[PDB]
Amino acid sequence: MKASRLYTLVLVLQPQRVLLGMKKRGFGAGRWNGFGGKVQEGETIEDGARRELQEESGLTVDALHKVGQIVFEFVGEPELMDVHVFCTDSIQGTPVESDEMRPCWFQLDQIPFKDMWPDDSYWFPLLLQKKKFHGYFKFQGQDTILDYTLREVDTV
Ligand SMILES: Nc1[nH]c(=O)nc2c1ncn2[C@H]1C[C@H](O)[C@@H](COP(=O)(O)OP(=O)(O)OP(=O)(O)O)O1
Ligand code: NA
Ligand code: NA
Repeated sequence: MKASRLYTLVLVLQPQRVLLGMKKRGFGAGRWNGFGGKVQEGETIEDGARRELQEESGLTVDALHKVGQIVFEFVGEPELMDVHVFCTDSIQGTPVESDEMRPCWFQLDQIPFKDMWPDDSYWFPLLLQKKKFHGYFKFQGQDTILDYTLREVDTV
């Protein structure tokens, strides 16, 4: 069995658009993603997701709703990424560009799947339908899925 590290991912999803962030620097630059990062000691997962949304995008929110959980496994990495996925309830403020991330709105008929993590093509349609999900994806590198599971659930 493997150890897992906790991460968050937040989708700012409105009726006609979604906010994504383009990673600007380092390895993995050029891909659009939700907002999030590692959970820290002592905070709840939801509070970590709110904190990461603010640090990464400048947006604050009073509350999130949990919509999914996805485990990522990468060839050559023994540690699993356990990603807890949330959708915003309502947002305050404007998103802000940083040196690491550029936020941008996309209409929901222009979701930029080819420039997102490949797994998003599978689970983000469920998120758009207001369904909840559990997933697992094993990657070779950044682009190639070797194995995956995806299941709609009634409780995350
Ligand atoms: N396959 C994938 N599909 C996806 O949609 N999001 C993914 C993904 N793999 C990783 N992510 C997201 C999860 C999380 O929001 C982020 C990874 O977190 P990071 O390692 O950037 O966290 P931190 O910024 O806290 O890390 P530090 O560099 O230690 O500060 O990318
Ligand atoms: Na962090
Ligand atoms: Na991050």
